[PDB]
This record gives sequence, structure tokens and C-alpha cells, in this order.
Amino acid sequence: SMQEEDTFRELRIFLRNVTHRLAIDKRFRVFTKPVDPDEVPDYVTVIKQPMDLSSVISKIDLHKYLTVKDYLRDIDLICSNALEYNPDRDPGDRLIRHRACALRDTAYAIIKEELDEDFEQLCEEIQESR
Ligand SMILES: C[C@H]1CCCN(S(=O)(=O)c2cc(NC(=O)CN3C(=O)CNC3=O)ccc2Br)C1
Repeated sequence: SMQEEDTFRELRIFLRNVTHRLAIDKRFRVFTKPVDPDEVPDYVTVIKQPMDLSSVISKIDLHKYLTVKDYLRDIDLICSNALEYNPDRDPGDRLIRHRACALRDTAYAIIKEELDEDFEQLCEEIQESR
């Protein structure tokens, strides 16, 4: 219905606002663009499911997220890909991992303060009903 379409439009508006606030954080610049295949050849071979904030924006716009749960799966993938590809003890890898965990914690904390649980629950019930 029109009412359900209004619900998903509000969700996309919410998800773009949260994603924008992550993307302008200087700590998360590395997560704003896909890994450039030129600069990093073995990324696409090692990370099976690349994800970054530019892809999250594209997915919002293609209506790929019907719930904040589904969006947070992609935030969690940006973090787990970073931990997976940069696992070493050296400062380079420890910095990326620290940033990856801060992106995940910041997204979860924004949503905890600003997502109405009844709004999420409506999104889940419309999604389940399809
Ligand atoms: C090859 C690794 C270097 C450290 C960052 N990781 S990552 O897995 O945390 C990751 C990166 C990007 N995007 C970029 O690194 C984009 N980029 C370049 O490729 C060169 N400069 C630049 O900013 C996106 C998501 C993740 Br999870 C990739």
C-alpha cells in the first residue's frame, strides 16, 4: 500500500542520514569507497563480499534494505572484511581494525539512540508479509 511505501521511504531517509554521518567521519574515509583493484589486486580474490559506504548508499537507493537489521548486516560486513583482510599486529592493520570497530560501534550507537523500535518492528512485519 501507499502507507507501506511511506514506511520504506522513511526507512531509506533514515539510512541515508546515518550513512552520511558515518561517511563524513575522517576516521572512516577508508570505508567510503570500494578497495581500488589497481592499488590492491588480491582484495576481490580474498574478500568474497566487498562492502563499503558508497555501496551502502547505492543499495539504499535500489530499495535493497527493508529493515535496519538488513542495513546493519552490511555495516557488520564492512567491519568483518576489515578485520579479516588486515589481521596483523603491525600498526597499519591495528589502526584499520580499530577504525572498522569504531564505524560498527558508531552505526549501532546512532541507531540505538534514534531508531524507534516500533518503526523497526513495522518494517520487519511488512518484510515478513512478502
Ligand atoms: C586493502 C585494504 C587497505 C586498508 C583498508 N581495507 S578495508 O578492508 O578496511 C576496506 C577498504 C575500503 N576502501 C578503500 O580502502 C579505498 N581506498 C583504496 O583502495 C585506496 N585508497 C582508498 O581510500 C572499503 C571497505 C573496506 Br572493509 C582495504
